[PDB]
Amino acid sequence: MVRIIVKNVSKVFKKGKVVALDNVNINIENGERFGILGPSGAGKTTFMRIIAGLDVPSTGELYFDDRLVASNGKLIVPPEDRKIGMVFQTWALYPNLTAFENIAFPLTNMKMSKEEIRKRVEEVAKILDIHHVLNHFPRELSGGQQQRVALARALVKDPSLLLLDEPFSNLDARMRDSARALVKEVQSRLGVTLLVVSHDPADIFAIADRVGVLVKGKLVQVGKPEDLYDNPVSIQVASLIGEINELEGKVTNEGVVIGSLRFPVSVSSDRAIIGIRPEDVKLSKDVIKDDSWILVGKGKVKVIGYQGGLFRITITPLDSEEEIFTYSDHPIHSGEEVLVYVRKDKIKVFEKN
Ligand SMILES: Nc1ncnc2c1ncn2[C@@H]1O[C@H](COP(=O)(O)OP(=O)(O)O)[C@@H](O)[C@H]1O
Ligand SMILES: [Mg+2]
Repeated sequence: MVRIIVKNVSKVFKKGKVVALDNVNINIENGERFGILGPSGAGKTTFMRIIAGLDVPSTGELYFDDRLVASNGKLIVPPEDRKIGMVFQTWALYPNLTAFENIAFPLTNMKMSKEEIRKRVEEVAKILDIHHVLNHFPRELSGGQQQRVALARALVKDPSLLLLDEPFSNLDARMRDSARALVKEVQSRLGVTLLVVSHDPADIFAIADRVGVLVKGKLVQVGKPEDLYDNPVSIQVASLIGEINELEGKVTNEGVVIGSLRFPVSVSSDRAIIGIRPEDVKLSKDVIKDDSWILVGKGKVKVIGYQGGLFRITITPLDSEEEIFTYSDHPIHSGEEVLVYVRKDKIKVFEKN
């Protein structure tokens, strides 16, 4: 319901010594599910606080649709005036207030009569399917119900934008699938623009249609999840977005040499970083007569693992310590020599520092 325009936004702390956000540019579309992925300290929370209006850019500007809301250290439209709902990592329900009371809290100063408050609370409660537990205290609620109450609370003032800062922390994994699914359902039910930030790539593929990767204050790449996955701008982005084998090698006329392996790609540097995802590796004791797979050389199985019903096979090239792992339905025992194949169009390559 609202477009978020971030133009050259920077944010400094410690009187300038720390640059938490550096020249961030991004246009989030109205009604879009947008995600930001980045390691601890990347500046995710700082970013979300600026969007919320709890902080302002040191330099640069922020627009909601065509409305300027903050500019170069100045707050133009305060948080209470932005039509935003928030669930932050530190979020907590007031333990001594019922579910009703928690959801109603934000309406305290909204000039609504008792009946208008009740109606609004019950309406959102129904949407989140917790109308029947409105009289419960948070301790009487399941983990799933607690999140539903927090969401209802964030949505009670009918916002155009919902902000989630690493919300799926209190959950495990069965609960994580459900919580993610709930976020998407609610976004569809209301049409809100959605921004979720996390250090967990699972949260991103699960919820966001477009994602920005944040590293040390810099937004290094923006695109659809699959675009970041297949065409990462760096080896660091490549591994942040998913599992990958990282290999260092020498660039030569034949390609990037790594022990007994030779990758048919190149960079304009002395050495290169090779990135190859597990699904893009295939091991075989015989030559594979299949054009979609490319032989890179001989390898040797170093160790095998088992998890999630699959075997994790780790090899090294001959005359190298570099590791390459991949998953398979069948095991190959350690010490065995094998042929290593890769999906050539899937080899990722970067100049080395
Ligand atoms: N109010 C603060 N005072 C000083 N430094 C801060 C403050 N808030 C954030 N920072 C610093 O800015 C950087 C980014 O912080 P943050 O946005 O919280 O990262 P993230 O949420 O991605 O883990 C960190 O180095 C952090 O220490
Ligand atoms: Mg944070």
